[PDB]
Amino acid sequence: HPIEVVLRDMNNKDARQKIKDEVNTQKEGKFRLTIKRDIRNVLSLRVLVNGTFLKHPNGDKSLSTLHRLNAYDQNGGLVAKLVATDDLTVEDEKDGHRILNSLFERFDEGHSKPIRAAETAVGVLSQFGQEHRLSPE
Repeated sequence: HPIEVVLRDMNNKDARQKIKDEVNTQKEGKFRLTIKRDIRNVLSLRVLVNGTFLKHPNGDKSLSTLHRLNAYDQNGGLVAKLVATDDLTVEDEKDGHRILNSLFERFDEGHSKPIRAAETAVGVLSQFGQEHRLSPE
């Protein structure tokens, strides 16, 4: 029944990267966040996403399956990863918004550092009400 598309910001190798050294974790419903403990001098953030999206007849897109969200610091270091344990529906939207909030607040509580995202990620961040945090310039 659904028209699905697979949208990627990353190749398979980058998408399967694991975080180095000690980490913190957070669960919000289906979402599971893993974040580097030592995150001092993370000066900017870049968010990439691979996922399967449900195409809506009018053209809109909704994330049905998060494959992987990666967040990189200015040096290309993987400082955060977000995955999910099951397919996503509209009921997971509050869980998604909340855990992405947690991701960005850890790196930018002062709301000053530049945060950018690739094409797929942008749409996902928009869906979970986080696009306002971006500095695409």
